[PDB]
Amino acid sequence: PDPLQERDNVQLRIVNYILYGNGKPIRGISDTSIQLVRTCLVLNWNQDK
Amino acid sequence: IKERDAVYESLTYSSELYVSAGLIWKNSRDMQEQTIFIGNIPLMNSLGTSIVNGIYRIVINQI
Repeated sequence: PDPLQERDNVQLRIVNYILYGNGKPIRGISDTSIQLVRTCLVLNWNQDK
Repeated sequence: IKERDAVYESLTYSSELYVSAGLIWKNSRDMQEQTIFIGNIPLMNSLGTSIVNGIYRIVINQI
């Protein structure tokens, strides 16, 4: 983070979606625990209307 | 098989295509990968013929 930054076209956004679908529970492995909530980051150029 | 044998036993001289694929069963949510043998594609001798079922075959051009 810096005190001076200039406006730029690139638009970094983060999308966090549920792993499995609602209402359907998948089998859980004994060795590896399930990941209830996950997060991801996506890079999309700003788009003119 | 070698080309000569193919003519002797009435076979077709060909080549095998193996390609990789993965299926995620809708229920499973896990990945299995193998290379499937899709099939056989015929091969040409330099002279330009193909041996198919024991017969020398040639493909003509069209205008």
